[PDB]
Amino acid sequence: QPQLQESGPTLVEASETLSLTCAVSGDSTAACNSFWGWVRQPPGKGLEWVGSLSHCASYWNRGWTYHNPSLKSRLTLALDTPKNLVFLKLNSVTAADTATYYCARFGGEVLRYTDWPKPAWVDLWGRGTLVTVSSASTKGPSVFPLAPSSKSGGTAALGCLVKDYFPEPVTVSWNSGALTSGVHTFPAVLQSSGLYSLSSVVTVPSSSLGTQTYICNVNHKPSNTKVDKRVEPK
Amino acid sequence: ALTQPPSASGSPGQSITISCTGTSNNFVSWYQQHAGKAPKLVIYDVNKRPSGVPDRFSGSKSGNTASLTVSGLQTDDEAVYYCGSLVGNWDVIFGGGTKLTVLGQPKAAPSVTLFPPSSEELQANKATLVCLISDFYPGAVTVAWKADSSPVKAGVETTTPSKQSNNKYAASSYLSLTPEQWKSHRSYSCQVTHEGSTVEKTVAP
Repeated sequence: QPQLQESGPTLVEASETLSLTCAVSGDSTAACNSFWGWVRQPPGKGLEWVGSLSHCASYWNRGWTYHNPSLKSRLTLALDTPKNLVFLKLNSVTAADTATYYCARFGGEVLRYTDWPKPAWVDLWGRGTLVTVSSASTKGPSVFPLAPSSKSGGTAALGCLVKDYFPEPVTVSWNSGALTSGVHTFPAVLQSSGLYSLSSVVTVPSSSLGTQTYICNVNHKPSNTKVDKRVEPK
Repeated sequence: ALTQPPSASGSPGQSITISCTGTSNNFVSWYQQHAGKAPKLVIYDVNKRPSGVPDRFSGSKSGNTASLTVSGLQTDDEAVYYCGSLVGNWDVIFGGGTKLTVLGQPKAAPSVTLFPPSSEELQANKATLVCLISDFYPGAVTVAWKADSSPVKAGVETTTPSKQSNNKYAASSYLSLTPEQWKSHRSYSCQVTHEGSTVEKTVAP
């Protein structure tokens, strides 16, 4: 079956231009049955239409191009039909433009229509490419303790907040791997600052707090940094 | 706009219907999106299935509400489902998505731990409240923050629920404050809603 494959940079600095290419296989971008374009999805959020186009003209134009009205001022779409390529260019990006970008083929009332073609749904999707918009440089984390109270029915939650690092990933262990039961390390969030943060938590017996040391071991290989942060009761 | 419930659930073998309000024409579609994957079209033109989409999926419409029904839920039907529509002359819009859980264990209410800013972070002239949510199922929650009794929306980041080692779910939410605003209120609260009921924790400077 046909396939759509996105390519292009996956890290773009704020205020710069985000450009992607989609290579279409198994269908013809010159044909008049579909529109070709893009949908995007910020991590953890919903789908947002970007736009689409066709080079199949009526007698009063040279084709059709439809844009999300909120993106129009920054957006340029194109086709190179001999090469079967679709293009996206989005100027002046900010944190709000971090997203998985999907190449998309649209169907609807396209081949035959009244007044204008109506590409209404996406009947073929690319695998998507996550483009991060951040002007950050590589930077090791700032690690802060999430201290338990000395006194949840006999258990104590404690953790570490791993702030403001770039790029991903960090990994976290506890007590150099001697503590694994009840550990959870959360997914990172990319903040509007363009830096990542995450936390790791472990639940332990409250009776242990006076006798057992708890240390979170944070590793950030991109900056060649390790931080061992002692987490003490308040 | 198109409005969908944030989540839904049913057991294997059962039928379930999820809705999308605000549809104004027959240019209605539905998409299935598995975790970490691209969406896939499962219904177009209200009730048509692309080749290969199982006949257990069906679409309908009543007034301005479109619905997707899955008849005989299977574990691999667990996904986020989006509705889409043409609107205006030629625009495309999507609903916000419904996370459909196929129930494979008992429902379980969340535990919540709220950490105030650490002394070390405060000494670095910053402040983050950290709300850690654990041991819940299905893996769908909403988080709301309050300063004293008033809602706070600015400075909030919340993760998508993540599976724990014990196969229940966890999530995290962060409220970023200045040390000044942290000290200017008598308390802050993190309220977690799960299956229509809440658990709320409060901390005081």
